[PDB]
Amino acid sequence: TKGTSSFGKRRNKTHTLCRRCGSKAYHLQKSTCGKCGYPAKRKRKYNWSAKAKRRNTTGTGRMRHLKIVYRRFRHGFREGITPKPK
Amino acid sequence: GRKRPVPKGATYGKPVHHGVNQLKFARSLQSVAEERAGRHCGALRVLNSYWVGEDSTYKFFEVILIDPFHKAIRRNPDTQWITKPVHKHREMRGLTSAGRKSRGLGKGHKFHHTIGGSRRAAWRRRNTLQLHRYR
Amino acid sequence: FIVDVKANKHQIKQAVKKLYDIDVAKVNTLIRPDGEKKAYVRLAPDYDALDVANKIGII
Amino acid sequence: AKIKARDLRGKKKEELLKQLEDLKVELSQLRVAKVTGGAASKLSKIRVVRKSIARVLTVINQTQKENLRKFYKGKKYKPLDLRPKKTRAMRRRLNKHEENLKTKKQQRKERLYPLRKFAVKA
Amino acid sequence: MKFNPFVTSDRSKNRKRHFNAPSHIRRKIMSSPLSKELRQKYNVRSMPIRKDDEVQVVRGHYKGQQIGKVVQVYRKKYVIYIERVQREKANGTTVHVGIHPSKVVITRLKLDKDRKKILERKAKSRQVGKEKGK
Amino acid sequence: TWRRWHRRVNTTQKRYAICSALAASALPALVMSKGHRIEEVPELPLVVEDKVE
Amino acid sequence: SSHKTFRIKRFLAKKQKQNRPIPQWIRMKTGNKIRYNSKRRHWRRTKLGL
Amino acid sequence: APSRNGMILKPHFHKDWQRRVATWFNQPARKIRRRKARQAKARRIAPRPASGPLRPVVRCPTVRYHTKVRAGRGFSLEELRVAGIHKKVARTIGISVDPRRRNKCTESLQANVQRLKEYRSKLILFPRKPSAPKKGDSSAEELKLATQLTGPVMPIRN
RNA sequence: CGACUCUUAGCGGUGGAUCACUCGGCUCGUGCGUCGAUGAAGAACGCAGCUAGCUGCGAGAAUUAAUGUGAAUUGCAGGACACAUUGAUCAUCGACACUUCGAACGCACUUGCGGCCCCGGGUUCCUCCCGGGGCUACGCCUGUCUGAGCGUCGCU
RNA sequence: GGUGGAGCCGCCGCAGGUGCAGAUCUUGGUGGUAGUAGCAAAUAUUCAAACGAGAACUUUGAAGGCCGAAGUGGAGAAGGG
RNA sequence: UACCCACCCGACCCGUCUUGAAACACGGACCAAGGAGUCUAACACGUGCGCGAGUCGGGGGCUCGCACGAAAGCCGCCGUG
RNA sequence: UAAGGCUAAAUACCGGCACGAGACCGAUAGUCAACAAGUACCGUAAGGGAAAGUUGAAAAGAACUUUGAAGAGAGAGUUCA
RNA sequence: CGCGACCUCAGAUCAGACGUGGCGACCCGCUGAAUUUAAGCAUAUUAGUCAGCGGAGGAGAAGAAACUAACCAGGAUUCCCUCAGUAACGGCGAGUGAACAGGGAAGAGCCCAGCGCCGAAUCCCCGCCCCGCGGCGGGGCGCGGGACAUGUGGCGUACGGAA
Ligand SMILES: [Mg+2]
Ligand SMILES: [Mg+2]
Ligand SMILES: [Mg+2]
Ligand SMILES: [Mg+2]
Ligand SMILES: [Mg+2]
Ligand SMILES: [Mg+2]
Ligand SMILES: [Mg+2]
Ligand SMILES: [Mg+2]
Ligand SMILES: [Mg+2]
Ligand SMILES: [Mg+2]
Ligand SMILES: [Mg+2]
Ligand SMILES: [Mg+2]
Ligand SMILES: [Mg+2]
Ligand SMILES: [Mg+2]
Ligand SMILES: [Mg+2]
Ligand SMILES: [Mg+2]
Ligand SMILES: [Mg+2]
Ligand SMILES: [Mg+2]
Ligand SMILES: [Mg+2]
Ligand SMILES: [Mg+2]
Ligand SMILES: [Mg+2]
Ligand SMILES: [Mg+2]
Ligand SMILES: [Mg+2]
Ligand SMILES: [Mg+2]
Ligand SMILES: [Mg+2]
Ligand SMILES: [Mg+2]
Ligand SMILES: [Mg+2]
Ligand SMILES: [Mg+2]
Ligand SMILES: [Mg+2]
Ligand SMILES: [Mg+2]
Repeated sequence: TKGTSSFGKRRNKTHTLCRRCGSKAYHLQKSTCGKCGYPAKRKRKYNWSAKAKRRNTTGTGRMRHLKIVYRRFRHGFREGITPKPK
Repeated sequence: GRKRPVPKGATYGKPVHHGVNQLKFARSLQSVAEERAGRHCGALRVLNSYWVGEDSTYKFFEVILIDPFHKAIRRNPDTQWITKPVHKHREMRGLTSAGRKSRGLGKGHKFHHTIGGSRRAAWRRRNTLQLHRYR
Repeated sequence: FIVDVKANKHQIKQAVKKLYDIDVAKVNTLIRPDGEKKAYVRLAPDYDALDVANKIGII
Repeated sequence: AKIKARDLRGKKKEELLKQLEDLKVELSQLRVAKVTGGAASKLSKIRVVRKSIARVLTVINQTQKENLRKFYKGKKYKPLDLRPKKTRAMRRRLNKHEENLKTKKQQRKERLYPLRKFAVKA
Repeated sequence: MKFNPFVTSDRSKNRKRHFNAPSHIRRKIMSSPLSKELRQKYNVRSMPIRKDDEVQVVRGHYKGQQIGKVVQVYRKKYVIYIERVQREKANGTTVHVGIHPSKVVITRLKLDKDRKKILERKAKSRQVGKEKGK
Repeated sequence: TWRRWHRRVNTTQKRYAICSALAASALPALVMSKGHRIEEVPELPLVVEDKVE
Repeated sequence: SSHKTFRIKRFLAKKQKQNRPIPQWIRMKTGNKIRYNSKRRHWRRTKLGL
Repeated sequence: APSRNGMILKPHFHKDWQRRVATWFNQPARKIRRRKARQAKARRIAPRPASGPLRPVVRCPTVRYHTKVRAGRGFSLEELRVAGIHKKVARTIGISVDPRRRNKCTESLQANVQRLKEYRSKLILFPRKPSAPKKGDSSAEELKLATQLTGPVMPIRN
């Protein structure tokens, strides 16, 4: 009865949604995520499976601070100046 | 000393690799002190350290730290070389007086490993084929 | 009313009042399955809904 | 009839807020019209109005901030918004006195022993 | 031969820089030549085509001498939409047919403040190259 | 990537490779027999004035 | 569940709106490759991200 | 498994050559990266021996090598008080100062002194300012040259 | 010629090889070497007139002002405008903006609980109460204020 | 010969990830089996009308039946959404 | 020569391991497509070409935005080995 | 000449931005990914993780008659096809 | 049964700074196997490698000898060639296994502490003005603070330096 008859009483949840990752891996009991690991200040990235690294690195997201950095550099990082008007 | 941090004896694998009690840290204790003081005051940048006192169970290392961002240091030259972002935690890389002794550099017929930049960048050079273009 | 989802009742009340120069007996909010907050607003008895519908343009 | 940034730029702050609040109202009604059929004519405007709210609100925060960075211009101790946002490394680069400073010992050497110019063999 | 590295020459890379070029650029691309009369009068070889410019088809099924006026410009399909240039569909509903600028000749430019200054500045560049070669 | 792509010749080998190429840049037999359409050409080691530079 | 949180409610709200077909007019866009949605869910088969 | 006459061979590929192989398809672009330095440096320091400062005659060490001679690091100190050149001045005058050489013999001392004496004589000290006073060599010996010395200054031939 | 069957052929499908293309890879070079508490990287949710997805953006949300550019935009609508006009669109971007998590910062993560400052209504500080704005996370440096100590003294 | 619709080959050289029947080889497809196994747990359906292009299968009525209040009855949790 | 058919003689199903396979050994329904001695270093002999008590090759230099060029040319380098 | 300390340059660069090229692969190859690709889907989770390019030149993408409940057809029409 | 210096040490939502995550090829500390290899095998090797962990930048480390040498001597670092797959290590076996000289790329050197000299010659933070303000800085003027005598500035640092 460890199959079908037990693929049966599966009501109650271990994992839920992480507020840092986004993934469905909050351990409710341990209150550590185990995709990023939450209370742990630092992300659990991991040199370890390079596959799971290249699923969430600088690049994959939006880069909404970042993508306009490299803009600003290209052209030279100036500020508080506006092009000559008409 | 240092103690192989493994569940019981259980240094799995071959009987060379098969120890735990009697074995020593690579670095010195002074450099650990520098480590941990520079690691408290992450703002501050570690310089270097004396000895103050010892016991059978500890050693008391007193450590010199600096604010890179006292104007009393940005503005005076000589001192304004810590400010620069290269030197961010000198003690974690092993650039301190004490911290460098572990790396085992010098000139001469003993500082032969570490005859590139450093211990590692010796062999990076030696365990490579220079496979030229043009053979 | 559909309402901005961070709205409280005393915000929805001092909204609906401010605008359709109305006055409000009580507000009563839910969140539609869709995330849109509804809020159905009872207007004081002196004062009619079926008129203030045609003012705000609905009907 | 576009509420251009021409005609706002040089106007009083309180006047803009009325014209904003004119548009805000007007937008709210265009949402109603959307639900109550309305007309294609109205269902375009809803974009023009939205954006015209920007055309306005821009000018408000523009002209505020232009103004606001004119008090503390000159004052030393000024707020973060206005402090110059290059890059963290870059705002912790040395000052531009604090590298072209030289120790007086060194100046004394730069004076007594500067580098000549010279070609040779002639 | 090309030379300047800092330019491409790659079967693919400028095949790409085609049906990904923005409407900004497509103007320059969507240019057609001027007829001998204008090419004489004005000292300009070819112009960017514009909505209401009069045009003669030169190649294509229905080439001719009929000067039709341009109607609109798919800069998306990246192709122009002219006047009696049209076909009858199954229902009678006439639909215009696409033609390039490149397969068409301008017979009357629709002039303007902004378009004149180009005609000046192209003709000034032409003559500066001939005066420089001189 | 570390296939031995490029190769090797002795200077002398590849100097007297040029000899043999140049010596046969005369001899209309060999030059024609590359389909080098030399029939109305006046002479074969074809020298020209230095106006041409 | 009938006792939801908000965070869970905000999910399903989103997910719910993500099921609707494709507007027919899309299929007339100049350069399509799109004919049917192809990320559709059904409660019974494929069981949410939960 | 050897078979019938070869060498032994301890080829050392039991480690991991594979990961850390440097191929050299930089070589020629590097050649050029370099070119542009040699090039640029010269155009920057316009009148100044392109090769670098003057550097001393010097004997190779170990017993086999004896009979050879070199550009050494820099001229000694003992060497200079003799030529009458101040060590901190020398460094500005394109004269290379090692200050770390034990001078043992009068042979290689005067040999190497003559190079400084030689240098002085064929050196056009280009004056601090245009309207400048003593020791800078005259506007004739000044017009004549813009000449970078291509190749090693006063090259040391055995 | 009875039907089935096999072979071959004449054609109908099924399948999707082959070929032919190719806005993608791969490899190799060159230039530069781009983060953050002023608040990153990462996630959540939302935003189009008709829009699910990708992509783009952020309640000022299929963008903001400006400068070139210089007539489109478009699947369909709808539009202003006066195309003698920052004047459609696009690129650039430098002008302003930055929903929610997050090193995520008042405390916790339920989405609740607060503290302390201001400004509306309420009051007429009367306190709530209702409305609005600013702070409040840990470490540590220089400085300041307030202190503690049968530590070392001094004067009483 | 037909169809196909855009590119191709001969010699002299040079260069390969180079020639399949096999590896319970890899992927995709397709047969025979074969119109074969099979659509068997709870005793149960029948008539009439409606609706409908089309009705054993829907609906309404009528009739026969079952669950049979420790239920196939009426409400909830977690889960489901 | 090939298609069908007809006859007369011959005739076991390939692959493989195997002293011995048609095997009452194993793989193998059929078809498409993919698919297995590759590169590098080091030797060694055999051979081809250059020069020859030398001969080289780099790594360096001098000659390019390369279109061809990341080529070719040249260097008391040329021998520091 | 230690027990104090700094530093350009050559030097390294499968991450980034930005480019240039090839004896390359050419959609079961080439990166997992030519496209809604780290997408769909699976696992509680670490993680696992696909398939799928091509009308024509132009939608000119069958108007209209007709059979057919409708799916489908026959004419017709479009097309160099 | 006080008040006052200092020393140590607290508290401040104090004034002003700053630290923390990520990225992570290259870069630096450490840590650290086993497959594997030896026809086993534990010695050895894989290999100070992967994971783990820590740390940096436009490059990283190192660097101005407690070096090299045995010459008739050279002369910071790193890098490429070369030494050279050599000196040695090893159930001297599998493997391992560097260096010194030369040539070449590049090539720059310098700073502290102490000994002493010099009315702390110093340094920090306020207030008022003069210029400067989209990398917060000069100029002046203030019995406006404070560190510093347990020691702040100049010369000086060994190649000599001071006098
Ligand atoms: Mg000094
Ligand atoms: Mg189910
Ligand atoms: Mg040189
Ligand atoms: Mg396929
Ligand atoms: Mg195919
Ligand atoms: Mg006391
Ligand atoms: Mg090939
Ligand atoms: Mg095949
Ligand atoms: Mg019963
Ligand atoms: Mg019920
Ligand atoms: Mg056997
Ligand atoms: Mg048998
Ligand atoms: Mg078997
Ligand atoms: Mg030292
Ligand atoms: Mg250092
Ligand atoms: Mg450094
Ligand atoms: Mg395919
Ligand atoms: Mg593929
Ligand atoms: Mg096909
Ligand atoms: Mg195909
Ligand atoms: Mg055809
Ligand atoms: Mg960090
Ligand atoms: Mg074995
Ligand atoms: Mg073994
Ligand atoms: Mg074993
Ligand atoms: Mg071992
Ligand atoms: Mg080892
Ligand atoms: Mg080893
Ligand atoms: Mg590792
Ligand atoms: Mg050395």
